[PDB]
Amino acid sequence: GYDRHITIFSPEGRLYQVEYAFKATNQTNINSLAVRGKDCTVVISQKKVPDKLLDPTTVSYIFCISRTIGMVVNGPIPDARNAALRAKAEAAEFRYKYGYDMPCDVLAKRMANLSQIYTQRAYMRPLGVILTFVSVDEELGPSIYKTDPAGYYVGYKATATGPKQQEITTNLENHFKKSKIDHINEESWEKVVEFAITHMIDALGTEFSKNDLEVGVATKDKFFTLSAENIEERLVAIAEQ
Amino acid sequence: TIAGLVFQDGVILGADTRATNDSVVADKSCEKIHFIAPKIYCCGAGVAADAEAVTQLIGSNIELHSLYTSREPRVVSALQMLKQHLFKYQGHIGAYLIVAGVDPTGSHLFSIHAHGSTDVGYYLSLGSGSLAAMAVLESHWKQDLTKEEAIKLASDAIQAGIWNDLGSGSNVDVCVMEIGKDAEYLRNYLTPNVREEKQKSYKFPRGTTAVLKESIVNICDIQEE
Amino acid sequence: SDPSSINGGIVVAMTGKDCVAIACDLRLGSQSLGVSNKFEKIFHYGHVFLGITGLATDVTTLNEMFRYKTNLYKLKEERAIEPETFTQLVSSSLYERRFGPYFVGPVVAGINSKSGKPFIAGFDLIGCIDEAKDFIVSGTASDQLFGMCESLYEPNLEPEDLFETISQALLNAADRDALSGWGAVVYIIKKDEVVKRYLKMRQD
Amino acid sequence: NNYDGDTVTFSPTGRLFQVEYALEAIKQGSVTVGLRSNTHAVLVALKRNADELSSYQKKIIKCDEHMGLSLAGLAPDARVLSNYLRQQCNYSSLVFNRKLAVERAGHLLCDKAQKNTQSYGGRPYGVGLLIIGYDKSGAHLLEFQPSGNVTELYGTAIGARSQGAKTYLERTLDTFIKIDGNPDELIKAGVEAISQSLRDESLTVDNLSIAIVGKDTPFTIYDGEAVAKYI
Amino acid sequence: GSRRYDSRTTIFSPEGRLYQVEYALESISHAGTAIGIMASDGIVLAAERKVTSTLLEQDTSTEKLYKLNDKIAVAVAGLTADAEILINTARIHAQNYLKTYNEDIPVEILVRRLSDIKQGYTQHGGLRPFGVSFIYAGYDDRYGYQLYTSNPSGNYTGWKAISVGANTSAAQTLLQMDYKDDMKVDDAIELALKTLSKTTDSSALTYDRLEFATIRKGANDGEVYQKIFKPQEIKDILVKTGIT
Amino acid sequence: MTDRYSFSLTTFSPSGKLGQIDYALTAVKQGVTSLGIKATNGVVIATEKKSSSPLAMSETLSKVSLLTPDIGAVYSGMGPDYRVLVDKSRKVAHTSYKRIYGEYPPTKLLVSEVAKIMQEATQSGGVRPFGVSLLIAGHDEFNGFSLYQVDPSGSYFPWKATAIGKGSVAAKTFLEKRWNDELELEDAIHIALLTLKESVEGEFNGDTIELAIIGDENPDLLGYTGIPTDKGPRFRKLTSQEINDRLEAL
Amino acid sequence: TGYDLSNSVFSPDGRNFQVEYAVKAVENGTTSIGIKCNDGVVFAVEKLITSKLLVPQKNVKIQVVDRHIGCVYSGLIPDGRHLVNRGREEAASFKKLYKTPIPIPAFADRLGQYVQAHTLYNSVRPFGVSTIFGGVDKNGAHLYMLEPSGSYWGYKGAATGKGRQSAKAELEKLVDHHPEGLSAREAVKQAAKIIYLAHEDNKEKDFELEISWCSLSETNGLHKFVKGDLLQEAIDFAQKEIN
Amino acid sequence: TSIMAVTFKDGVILGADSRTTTGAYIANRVTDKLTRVHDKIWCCRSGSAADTQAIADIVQYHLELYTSQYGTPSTETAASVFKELCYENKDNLTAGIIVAGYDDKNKGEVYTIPLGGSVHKLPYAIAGSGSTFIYGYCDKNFRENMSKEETVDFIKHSLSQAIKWDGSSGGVIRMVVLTAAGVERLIFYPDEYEQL
Ligand SMILES: *C(=O)[C@H]1NC[C@@](C)(O)[C@](O)([C@H](CC2CCCCC2)NC(=O)[C@H](Cc2ccc(OC)cc2)NC(=O)[C@H](CCO)NC(=O)CN2CCOCC2)O[C@@H]1C
Ligand SMILES: [Cl-]
Ligand SMILES: [Cl-]
Ligand SMILES: [Mg+2]
Ligand SMILES: [Mg+2]
Ligand SMILES: [Mg+2]
Ligand SMILES: [Mg+2]
Repeated sequence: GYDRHITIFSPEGRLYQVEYAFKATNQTNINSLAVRGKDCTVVISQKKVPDKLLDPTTVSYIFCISRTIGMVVNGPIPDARNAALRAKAEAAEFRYKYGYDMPCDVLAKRMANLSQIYTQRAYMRPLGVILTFVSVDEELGPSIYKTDPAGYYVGYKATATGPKQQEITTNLENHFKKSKIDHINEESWEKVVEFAITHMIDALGTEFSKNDLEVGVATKDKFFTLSAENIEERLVAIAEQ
Repeated sequence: TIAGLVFQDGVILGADTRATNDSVVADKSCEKIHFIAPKIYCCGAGVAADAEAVTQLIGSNIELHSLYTSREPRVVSALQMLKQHLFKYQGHIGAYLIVAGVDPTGSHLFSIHAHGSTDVGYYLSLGSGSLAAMAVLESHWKQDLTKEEAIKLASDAIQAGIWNDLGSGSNVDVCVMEIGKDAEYLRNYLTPNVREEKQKSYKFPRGTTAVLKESIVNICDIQEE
Repeated sequence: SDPSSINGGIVVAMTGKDCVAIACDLRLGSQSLGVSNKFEKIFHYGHVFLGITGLATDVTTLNEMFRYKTNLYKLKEERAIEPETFTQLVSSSLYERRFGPYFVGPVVAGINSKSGKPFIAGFDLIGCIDEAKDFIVSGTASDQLFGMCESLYEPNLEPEDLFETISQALLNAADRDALSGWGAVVYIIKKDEVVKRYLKMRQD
Repeated sequence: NNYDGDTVTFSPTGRLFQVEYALEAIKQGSVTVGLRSNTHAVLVALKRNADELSSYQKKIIKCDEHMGLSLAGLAPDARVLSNYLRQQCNYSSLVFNRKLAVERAGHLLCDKAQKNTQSYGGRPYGVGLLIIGYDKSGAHLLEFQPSGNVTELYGTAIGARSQGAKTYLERTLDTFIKIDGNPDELIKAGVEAISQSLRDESLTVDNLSIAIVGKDTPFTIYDGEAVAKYI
Repeated sequence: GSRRYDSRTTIFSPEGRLYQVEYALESISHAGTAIGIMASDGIVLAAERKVTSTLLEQDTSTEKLYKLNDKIAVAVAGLTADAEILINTARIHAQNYLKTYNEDIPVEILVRRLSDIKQGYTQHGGLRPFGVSFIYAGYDDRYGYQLYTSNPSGNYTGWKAISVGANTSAAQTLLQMDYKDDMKVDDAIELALKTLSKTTDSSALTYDRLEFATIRKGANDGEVYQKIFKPQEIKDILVKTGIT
Repeated sequence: MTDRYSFSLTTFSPSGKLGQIDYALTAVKQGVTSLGIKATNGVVIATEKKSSSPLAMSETLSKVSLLTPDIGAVYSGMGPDYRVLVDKSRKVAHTSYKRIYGEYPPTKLLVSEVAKIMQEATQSGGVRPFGVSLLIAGHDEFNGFSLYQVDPSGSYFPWKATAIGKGSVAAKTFLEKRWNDELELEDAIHIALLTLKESVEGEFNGDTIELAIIGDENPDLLGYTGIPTDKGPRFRKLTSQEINDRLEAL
Repeated sequence: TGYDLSNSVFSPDGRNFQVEYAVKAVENGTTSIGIKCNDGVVFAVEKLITSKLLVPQKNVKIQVVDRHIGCVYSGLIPDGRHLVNRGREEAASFKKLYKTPIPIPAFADRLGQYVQAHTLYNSVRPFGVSTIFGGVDKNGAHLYMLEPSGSYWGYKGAATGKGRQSAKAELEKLVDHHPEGLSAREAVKQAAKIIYLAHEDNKEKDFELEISWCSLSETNGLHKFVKGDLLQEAIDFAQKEIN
Repeated sequence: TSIMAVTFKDGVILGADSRTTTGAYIANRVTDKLTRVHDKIWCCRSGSAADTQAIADIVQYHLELYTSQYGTPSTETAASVFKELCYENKDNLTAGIIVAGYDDKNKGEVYTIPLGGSVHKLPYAIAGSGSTFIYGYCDKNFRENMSKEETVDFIKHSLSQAIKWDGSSGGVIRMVVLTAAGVERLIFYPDEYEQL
């Protein structure tokens, strides 16, 4: 069964190495959630520090790709970091060649074209990661574009990745059935972060301390991550209402 | 003689229609305002093939890029790609270019030199007629020109070129790129140089020319049974 | 030393009413020495005519190059190339040698077999297209051809009138050039007919 | 088993069998011994012949005027690595006008072996080396194994029945380390050592190869009648 | 390394056969039959289309009969995409010969070069051979009218009449029975159709199932004409011979 | 990169089958239904937008792609394989044609270049075939309207109408009943929409259906005036609304 | 099965078995540790004395990158020398262009990306080492550890090789009993203790203690080996604690 | 061209005239010669316009990729990349670049990269054809730890003398102020500076 060792077709028409790469995605046992405001895009991800020897400040699956673009990974860190460096390089090269900031959705297409090549080139193994790219695009506005080992990408109103994605997915699908709109109707990112955390607590049925969470916010003309203290500020606000 | 200037809600390009070989006129009706994208145009001066080839190359790539990114192409993109390509060839592609257009960022006007230098401006002229044109533009350009004003000033800048510069002549081509409108290309916008009726007809009495031999040429594929 | 004036030669192309004409001299020399009085500069691929003046080794090379490309074109497209399309192929092909050019002055003539529209063009040695409505000139007596054409020419000449005009353009321009003449050829081209005439000119 | 087809494959216990089989060619190779004092370093080598018509395989190569090795295993591999060391000694001289440190020779050999143990197509080197040298920090003896592992020792032995000599040196450590400014007594101590690794055959005149280097001694090889003194 | 996954497309069997050539020949055995017949005054190419559908656009369709220049055509049997790669090579090689010598390439020189490309893929490179067999129909002024065949091995031979694809055994017996040397194009047309009409695995042989072509020195004033028959003309020659 | 895979990964098996082409054609079958119908005065290509999540914005994923102003593509099989074939197909229309002749390639020749790209993925070292069948509809001055099918092998065929993927056997029978040589483009969009309802389980509206045409020239879509010979793209993606209008009269 | 015969192949679980096997080569190695102190980092390592014939203090294991970075590793020693060689190229090239000495995070990813590249292809073998490294940059002290997968995180303390479980247990106590931080001269002593303690797992052969350190106050933020009086003071402290 | 940068108490100020010339013809009279390679690292350009644009572009690319990976690069690091390009392509470049930027650690810093592709860290720097006329003036009048208003005056006076005597300089005097406060662009027209 060498049709199961490299990226050639099984008799069924399947690429098993692509399928097994999707399963590496979940190895970290971390759940990620992205939602859009009017003005912003918020990505939350679980942060587990099991070892008391680890420097918790160095444990992250959220990457600042460019000034505009943030990227959360669901997968093992080495494949995550491989993809981060590449996206960063491709983003800076785009700006040099074409005289404008690489849009979130074009980066995602570029990174998904690279992924597709690893599913047709036998010498290259697919990355075991799902890349969630977020910006406030100067044309399309708040944006979420996700990439997988198959070389598939699509735009999202909101999305979730990880072991317990389906629970988070149906929670958000239920909310967008009530509001009937494409985004969280909220002026301040501070209240779209609060929303995202609140709907992750409901869906996963778990509470969160400042250290159990990792947040990314994309406003117009910058992407940034929240410190532990900034999250705590958010947690307080959810509790007091 | 090529020029461009900005007005209230857009940018305009002007060019003469003369091509020279040493001191003779090779062409009296050539188009110096080249298409890059639907709403991005490029005036060409310098080596004619070089200006024609570099605008077609970048215009081809801008189309592939527009398709790839599913976006209207930007002027700063055409600017960067022309300028990086001219720079690579160290002047040997002897193209002098005025780039203008509308994109989602607004309206833009840039000049590009053969060695790969770019300039930003509200009014620009290039080529042998550029000093004639720049004198008119420096006399009459103000902020918030209307379109009727803009087209008058641009066409006056090219006329300065036509009359006063031997390198420039024949007709005025113009291209208007207003925000939220279709760019309009106005080839032979002015025709101020129509050859006067000849004194005589030089049409010869038939048989005037001595002919040694005749023959039919076979241009069809396969004469068949 | 100047490649464009070692061998000599001229080509002139004119449009008429539902016709085009292309004509050339027959001289090939090594400067002052005349060598061949049979060197034709007008070639055709299907119904598209190409005259070429300049360095004779490039005249021959480019003909062999455009027979090759137009043959393949026809085998894939399943149709003869048209004058508009062939003109672009010539320009492409000249500009691809930008920094090592062929030393030629090409001239395309023909009628679009679909539209029936007469078409001529000329080129600099690096592919800049001049698409004239009236006439194109090329070669060592180009100045002399410009003068003759710009005076003699008038639009919408019948086939047998345009023959007389174009012949008189070439013959009188060749006679004021040391490196052109020695005989000449004129192609009268109609949509489904093509006459070729050898002109009796002075042999100096 | 299924993990011995090439040098790019790890075994389930974290082993490189291709390397371990290269290591094995060393054990099948004829014994050689190295040892040093503060003043001199000595190679003694038991050379092997095919039969009684044949010559004895040379086991000692000179690398520069202050450094050379003895080989056990594939000779052609020893040639490649000795050629490489010759060039590294030679580069140091020509560019920096500087005698290559024996510890730096060790590191260069360790990194050349290692490339063959991680990259497909290539094979490990099938040979072990004992490098001796005198440099700016006195007397040195290295042991090279083709895994890449290189070790600075007072004394060692490699090849068939090398465990004999190595135990002798392990006992004599306090005695032979003090043999300063007496090359003949240091060579004796090595000849005696290599004897512990003999069975049936005994040291003859065209059997025994010795090399020495030290304070005022260039690297020089004694064969044939030049080693009779020591039998 | 990657050695584990190499099929080794360019080795001998213990019997001294090239597996991949043989299995390609097996593939080509299942392809629609193509027949070539050479006469004194011309050459016939007939071929059977494999994919019958009522909704296939037939008049713009080419799977079997291609043109290499004005004097040389091929009929394909095998993977059409593989044949199209080789066809484009052959087209260029004839036009490099024309640019070098100022003469149309002799038929044999073109066929040897294609056949040399095919040979290449069987002896070096480790790629799969081209799953294609060609009948070559051509004219030149040295040998006149010529048929040749090539196959994945790179072997080529010349024939008075030949078949490739399905049922060549049956096809070759029927040709050998009815073919005579003093034969003419009109007869060779009738022989070619009759032979497909017998060997075909289809219930009946119809215009929508065929590609058909001729090479005649029966052009005006002793020239050479390649005629790729349009579907209507095939349906006419099917009535004329008496098969429909 | 130490790409040692210089040998074919597609080889003949003893039966004469090319395994990887067959398995790619199996991936095509499992793919959502797409179809093309050629009218006298245009061509229609149509597919279902099978949305992987209701949180996905299916507008951002186009299954129907413009290749040139006058040529359009749709597929059944692996989307990402289609996407890179679209990128390659657009570029080759420029590099091997537009930069030479100053016009866009005719439909057959652009098809021919895509075919070639896929034939290479079937024979080159260290690659699997493309897991897609394309339908390519175009216009060109001298051939008129055309519809082409391209298979993982490199093989292409001209069709009056066809379907590929999931229910293509049923869809192809449906079309064989309904097709004639006197269809107008509006008659072809009607038959396209009918045919595609048979293979669709769920919602059937303008938001779950992607339909495009090769029709008349759209000078209004051009973006610029003053060039009499550029008369505008013949390729047009129908809008969510335009589809729903035709579904009321269905 | 067969999933483990080729590097870069995913098993149906989503695992790369060759990388997991590389880890067994690492677990086989001698014990190495790192300790993050107030202003710097300390690296210690167990060196097994196979034979009396090994010259003391002469087979040095801890390798310096640039002037400010210390690297120690457990497992296949030549794999660790191959990585550091690459490290030295990365830090040179970075200094050449950007002038400043490479920051410890920048350096950590440079190794990270290289080790991860040796899991992407069947034509290469994964690295057979875990690497503990760190130094002092403009933002302060930094300690990292880099597994055969290319995985790496910041640590308060790190440990790998055969004595890792023992070391980690002892490192956690230090973290828990010194929240305000550990001084450089304190960490050196603790490093000696933790290597000795973790020498019960490798107890058959006797060993040689090797310590290095970078400290803003004690070495001017440069990497130095701990030699002479300071080394013996640490060895004596450790010898007193095991008794 | 006339260009300078001056360190003062609060940060640094970049100054330049606006004249671009093709011989004696003024090709552009409102040129912006102050170019951003990062938020608070700017350079002054002199030499071949093509050459220095191509260089500043590559440097902006490099510092943007730097920021993605390692965060905010020091002014020194921007100087080092300019130098690397200038020095290694010295046989094909006519570029004379002044680099000036603000950190909170280092505060205001000026580096000059003359035609050698050498690097020099200076309290102030003058360059361009117009700089020869104001060595005397600037050496006499420069002090360390000037206020913002003093440093605007020093540059306005200095570039004013440079413009008066250099035919290749002229137009408006553009400045860029670089402090913890951020990034303030200034412009001074002829009718102000000429009459100084
Ligand atoms: C306004 O200022 C106009 N002034 C007129 C003119 C002619 O200078 C020009 O720049 C015009 C640019 C246009 C012409 C129409 C097509 C688009 C470009 N240029 C020419 O007409 C150009 C002259 C020229 C020759 C040579 C050099 O560098 C040495 C610069 C300019 N003519 C050509 O290039 C002719 C065209 C033949 O029909 N051919 C040649 O010069 C052939 N040689 C080219 C150089 O290399 C050797 C071969 O328009 C501006 C805007
Ligand atoms: Cl891409
Ligand atoms: Cl500038
Ligand atoms: Mg692969
Ligand atoms: Mg004459
Ligand atoms: Mg004469
Ligand atoms: Mg001045």
